Amino acid sequence: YKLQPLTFLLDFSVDGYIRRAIDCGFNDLSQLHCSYESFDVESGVYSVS
Amino acid sequence: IAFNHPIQVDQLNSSYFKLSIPTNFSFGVTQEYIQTTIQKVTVDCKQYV
Repeated sequence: YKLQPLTFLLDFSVDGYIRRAIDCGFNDLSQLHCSYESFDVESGVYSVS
Repeated sequence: IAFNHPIQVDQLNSSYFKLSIPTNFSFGVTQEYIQTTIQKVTVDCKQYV
């Protein structure tokens, strides 16, 4: 798989290992996660680019 | 400039008192606005900028 410069939302566990991630540019939903920097966003109607 | 003086009703010194009372009804007037709500605007970031 190719690599390229992206922004991700990384979840570090207590032992410092990454077990969850999100890439902001895929699924308006994931843009919405990268904003708010959370894996849980409250329900609502959100404007998206 | 000239500011009109309001109805003057003199004050007796006897036990009587002098009063001034209306003659007509003349109902109705124009009234103010409360501006309860404001327009809601959302900006699409990464599109304007």
